[PDB]
Amino acid sequence: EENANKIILDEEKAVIQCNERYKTENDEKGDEETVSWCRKAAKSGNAEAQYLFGMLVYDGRGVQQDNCVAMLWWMKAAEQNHAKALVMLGNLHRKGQCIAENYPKAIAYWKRAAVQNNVWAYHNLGTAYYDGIGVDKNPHEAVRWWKKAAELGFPESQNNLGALYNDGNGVDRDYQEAVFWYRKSALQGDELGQYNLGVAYYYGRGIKKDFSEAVSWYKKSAEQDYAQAQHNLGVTYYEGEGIKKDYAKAVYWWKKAAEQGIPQSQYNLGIAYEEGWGAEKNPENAVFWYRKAAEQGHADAQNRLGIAYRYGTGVRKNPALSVKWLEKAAKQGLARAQFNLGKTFYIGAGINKNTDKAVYWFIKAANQGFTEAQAYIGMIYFKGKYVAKNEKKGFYWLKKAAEKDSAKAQAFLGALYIAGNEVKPNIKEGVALTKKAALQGNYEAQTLLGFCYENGLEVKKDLIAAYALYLSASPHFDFAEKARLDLERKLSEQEIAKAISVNTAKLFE
Amino acid sequence: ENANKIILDEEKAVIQCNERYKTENDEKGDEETVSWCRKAAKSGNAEAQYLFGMLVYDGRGVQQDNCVAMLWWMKAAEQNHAKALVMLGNLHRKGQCIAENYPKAIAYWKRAAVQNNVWAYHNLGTAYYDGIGVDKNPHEAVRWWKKAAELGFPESQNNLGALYNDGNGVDRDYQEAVFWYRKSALQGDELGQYNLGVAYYYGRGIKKDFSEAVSWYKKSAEQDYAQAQHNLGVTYYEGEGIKKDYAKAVYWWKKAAEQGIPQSQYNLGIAYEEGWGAEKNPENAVFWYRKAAEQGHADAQNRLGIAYRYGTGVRKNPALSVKWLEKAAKQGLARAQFNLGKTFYIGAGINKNTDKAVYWFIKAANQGFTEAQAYIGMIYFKGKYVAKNEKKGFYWLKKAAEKDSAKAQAFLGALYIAGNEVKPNIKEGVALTKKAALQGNYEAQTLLGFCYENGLEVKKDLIAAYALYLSASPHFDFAEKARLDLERKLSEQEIAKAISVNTALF
Repeated sequence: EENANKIILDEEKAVIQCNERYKTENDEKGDEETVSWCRKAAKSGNAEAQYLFGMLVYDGRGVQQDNCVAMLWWMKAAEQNHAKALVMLGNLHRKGQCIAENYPKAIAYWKRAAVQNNVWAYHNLGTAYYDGIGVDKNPHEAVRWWKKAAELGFPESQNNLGALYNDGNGVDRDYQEAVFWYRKSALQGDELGQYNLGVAYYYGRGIKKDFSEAVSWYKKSAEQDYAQAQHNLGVTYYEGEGIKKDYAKAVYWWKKAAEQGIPQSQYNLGIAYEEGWGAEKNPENAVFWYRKAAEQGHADAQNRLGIAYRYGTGVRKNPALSVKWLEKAAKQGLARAQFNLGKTFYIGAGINKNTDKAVYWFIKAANQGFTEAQAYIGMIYFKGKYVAKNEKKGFYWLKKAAEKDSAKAQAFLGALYIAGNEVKPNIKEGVALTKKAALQGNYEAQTLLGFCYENGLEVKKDLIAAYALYLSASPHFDFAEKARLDLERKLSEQEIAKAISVNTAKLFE
Repeated sequence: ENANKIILDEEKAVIQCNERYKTENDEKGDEETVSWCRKAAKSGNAEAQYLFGMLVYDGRGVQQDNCVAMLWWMKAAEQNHAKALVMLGNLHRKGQCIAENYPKAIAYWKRAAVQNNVWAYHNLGTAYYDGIGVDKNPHEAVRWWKKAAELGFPESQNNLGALYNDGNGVDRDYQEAVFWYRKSALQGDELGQYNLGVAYYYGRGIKKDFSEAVSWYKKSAEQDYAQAQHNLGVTYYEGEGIKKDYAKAVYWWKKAAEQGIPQSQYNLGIAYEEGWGAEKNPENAVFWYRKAAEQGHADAQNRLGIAYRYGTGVRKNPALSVKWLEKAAKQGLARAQFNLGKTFYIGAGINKNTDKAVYWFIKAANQGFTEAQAYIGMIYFKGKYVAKNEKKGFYWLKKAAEKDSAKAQAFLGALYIAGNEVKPNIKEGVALTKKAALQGNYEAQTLLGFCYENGLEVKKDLIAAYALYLSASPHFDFAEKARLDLERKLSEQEIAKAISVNTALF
């Protein structure tokens, strides 16, 4: 109190203690002593200790949290031109803490710290000019400030420059400039810089495409628990891009990415369960992750969830919920959901049949090139029952679907060519289309091919081959069963014995 | 064999073909007209060869065939039949029977033009205006179209009228347009009757006269011309040249909307929403709004955007609201630029975007939209989302108040009364506070009540403080707490006296 050297020793001691105890990963008991020493050192006038003691009070570390007490000591340090304290005052005005919200004063504090070459001041001013925070938005001015912090190595400013030159939202897109700053961020261990550098290698933006290098940076970022890097690393394993294909490592990383809420990771993880790719087959686990992604707007997940309600796989069968999820994806423009919703209305299973909505959605999906939608809309146009009859449009869509090996379109085009009734006879191409559809398991085509062998249509008449084909399709097509019983009346026991034992493989060649 | 029988058979066939061609018969008399015209065409009659060729071309009483028609038009053309030459030119122009051949088409029309045929004149005019077989030349098109117009051809009179009305290829001359359009309108042509009414409605090339405009609009609309149906509806809607009749306006706008006139569809939608000329129907208004919006109508796009914001006539959807408001803001509609700016500024349903909000406010304010001038003035003054500029902020805040904006007057008066962020000017501030309080602004009525409760500038009338806070209590939370606080210190006599005083305290 009165001894001058005692005063010198006490304050110099409190400053040494505050700086040393602040750096320690301390417990709740050691944090109270840290506050005790920094209080004495802040009271003595040491600017750095006033900044540290204000930080403790702001974070509630070892002392009751108080935004206004923190501002008091940051003000005393700022009065000594403490650069970090000045940044902290700007944040309080920017966030409206203790004092009222005041963006112009936040900018003024940050600019005062920028005179001292503080990288937080540089960064926050770059953010302010990019988002229009108390200043007119000027992305080029944002780059000026962000470059100042980036050249001093601040990774957050480097990632902002990398993203800006990557999107082109404010300045011209420059992939190579983006790679420059993203690499500098990655070389310092920043997960967001490492992820974006891997994206650069993966797509070849600003650098030569290299999957092996993308895996290298994806993995360093994924091991820091960055969700989007865990997803892309899972994709490189699934596709075998830059690394050996490993469905288990894909599911390993998709699980961590799905847990953090990445919708594509959840959808991919659901496929892994439904199919058994990299995980044990499980319908409930698949629907669990499909729902997680469908609730975020993932169209493919909404469609898979809508199908799971249609047949009750992994969940209770619910035609009402199936239409709700199929429609959300169909309205998003997913062609395969537009077809499934159209087929649901066209068949009328679990809900009322509605051919107007069926034709409406079949046309939407056919126009996007969905093969099975083109087969349905081709026969609707050709029949002309629920729509005006149009043979040109019918054959247009039927041939387009048959071009992509549509088993349904092939079987019907073959039936038309073989009958030669509603169209000109084209038996040779008709039997060929019939054989192609029969190989894909279509038993209507098998019955039609058996009809050709029974009556010598293009093929040489062979009742043995006809019975064998009718027998194969008998459990699935009612005409095949009736045609098999009729042939059984006309064939001898020896012929029945050969026909039953016939391998029908040669009949489809 | 018999010479007198041959002459009498030819003359009877010629007479029959001419008389049976004028008559509009059915399938019974049609297949009998071709029999008499074939007999007269086989005899060598040039006119009957042309008529029989037309019968085969149209397929009236015989099988339709382009080549058989050309056949008899050639026999007629060898006799220099005018119309038959025009028909031979059209076949080569269109590529019927023979291959497409623009030069031969021009050559046939020019041969028919030598004999002063209006169709040859008109088609040669169209040929020079479209560049069909000849180099494009509007002046040469006017030459041919005039020759057919001097002979009374309506379609040539309309083309000249439209050219001189639009100044496309010649100097725009509204008088010259009216000159040709009148010749067309007097013959009963629906297009000439419409444009003559347009001239009377706007005073272009003729003295403005709404009663004549209605007269010609009605004659063109009765022939189902869609654009005349719209303008005739406007005259009924505005009472210009005829007694105002909203129901008669909606009547013609329905016919014009079904034909696809965007403005008719828009006006019809307003009728269904507001109830002028029809019973109110919210869903039917949105139907016609969308119909006009799809065709690029700016006001319809803005109307459909507002309807999508508040769900008025359709399911509420902020995403689609931003789409339709944006398409109208792109077209420079100042009202939609403000609505899109306010949508981005509030962030209700979509993401708040102050950058786009400021961008559209500046754009709408430069067109004189006072509401946008008020929003941008408070933005340049607050200095939160832009750099603070009080000089620019007061420039827009005054213009809004100088044109009676309740938004600006309530805030600009709040600054003058407080005297905190600006020098105290409370005398003029109370005057601005009264004006905005007149127009339902519960905020200005609240700040004016603040001057009465605390005795700020105005004579301290605490009873009037309850009367001003009363109207705003169920609407503004502060005025509700301001009317609740004054209620704790007022007696029942002063409560009953305050809830009845005429606030128009202004």
